[PDB]
Amino acid sequence: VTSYTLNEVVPLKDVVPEWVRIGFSATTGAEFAAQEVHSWSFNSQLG
Amino acid sequence: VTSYTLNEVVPLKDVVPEWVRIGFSATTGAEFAAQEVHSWSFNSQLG
Amino acid sequence: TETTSFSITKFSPDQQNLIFQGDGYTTKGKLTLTKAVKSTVGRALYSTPIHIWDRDTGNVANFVTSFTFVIDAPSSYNVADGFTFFIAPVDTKPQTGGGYLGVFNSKEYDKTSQTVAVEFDTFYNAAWDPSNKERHIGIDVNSIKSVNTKSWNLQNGERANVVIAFNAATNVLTVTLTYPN
Amino acid sequence: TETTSFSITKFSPDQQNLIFQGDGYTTKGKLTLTKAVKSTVGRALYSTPIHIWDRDTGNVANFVTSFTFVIDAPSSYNVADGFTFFIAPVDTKPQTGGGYLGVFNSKEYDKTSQTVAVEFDTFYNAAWDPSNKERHIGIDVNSIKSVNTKSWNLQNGERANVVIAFNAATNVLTVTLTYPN
Ligand SMILES: [Ca+2]
Ligand SMILES: [Ca+2]
Ligand SMILES: [Mn+2]
Ligand SMILES: [Mn+2]
Repeated sequence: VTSYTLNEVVPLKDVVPEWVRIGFSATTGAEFAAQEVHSWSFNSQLG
Repeated sequence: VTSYTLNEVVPLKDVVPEWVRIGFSATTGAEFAAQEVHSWSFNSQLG
Repeated sequence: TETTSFSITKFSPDQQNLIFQGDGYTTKGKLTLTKAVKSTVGRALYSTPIHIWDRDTGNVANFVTSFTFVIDAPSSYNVADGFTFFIAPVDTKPQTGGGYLGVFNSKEYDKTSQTVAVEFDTFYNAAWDPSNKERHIGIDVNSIKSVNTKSWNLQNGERANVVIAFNAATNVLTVTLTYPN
Repeated sequence: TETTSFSITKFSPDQQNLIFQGDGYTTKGKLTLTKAVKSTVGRALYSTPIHIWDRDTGNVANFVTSFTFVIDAPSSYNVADGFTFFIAPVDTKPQTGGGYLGVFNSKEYDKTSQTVAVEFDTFYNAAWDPSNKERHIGIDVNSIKSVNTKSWNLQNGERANVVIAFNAATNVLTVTLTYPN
């Protein structure tokens, strides 16, 4: 198994609106590659 | 506690489309009342 | 596999994951479908399309919904028309008002309606309602004329708790309504 | 209290609870954001708006997402530009492509962006990427220049499992990426 972990403090209330959409993006340029997602799970709790 | 329960077989596959919206409806006529919902929760599991 | 859950125990005056139709709005922590005004309709859909069966596999979803509602009428003998939980195609908008509860247009079986509703029907429509004239819980499939009804005693201004559960194994839809007293 | 939860382990040709943008689409059980073609963008958003903080309470949401993705490039030395998980306003549209990854427009702090992204960035852009020139995980806040980066070795064609988690009490965003070998 190989893993990588990164953390950062982000003050979300100061950066994003109260309501949001979540999503994936990918791009290619001159060099390129296929970018695919096989599964996606999500949970949040406000209050 | 006063409770009421009702059961019926509904063949969902033959009545509604694969994708649906869920929601609430209320109407008044010449007689009338306020209709209101205080909390709502929902879970669905396909496959 | 594909699952979806959500709980709102308390409604924002700006609830961007709900679609409001007619009078429906949020005030004061709650979802109001109608004021105590007459000849009116309100609806509120959850915004996201639900994947209820899969043509691929012919799998069908298990689902359960829980909600708390209050009907507040001027008097035990002045109350109309009632309230539903329904399931419908993604593009659904209000159908006929009054006894048809904003969800159906006919007492005859309409398979173009593609709507199952659970009704909490507070007013006797002689054209289709159970003859006993009692208020009642009904299961409605493509018609305002229920395929099964249970007699229900309205407790005016009291919160009712409802659970509605559908067992895909069995195609049994189960409704429970409870009052505290 | 609001919560929201969902799980997709296989994508339908007709995934009605996603919004596709650019070359985004579903094929074979999977969500394809780009194929291996030059100068293209794909995004896919979950269709429901999420309530992430409340102006009223000043509460902020805890959340966790996890997903599996694959990057499939013609070799180890022909790969660009990379892949994000992002959080953005409800009406978000694709932004500049190429090394701005469809989500941002400049390396300068742009408080109108209101977008947080976690990038898996496969191409050194000399103007903003870490100078060691390696491939890397970054936390991006209103800018293509990450606030924090971790060097990461792309395993071409392999499935990575990502979890991203946000603790509201702490305002810490954690990202972990795991490969099987
Ligand atoms: Ca009636
Ligand atoms: Ca880059
Ligand atoms: Mn009836
Ligand atoms: Mn970068």
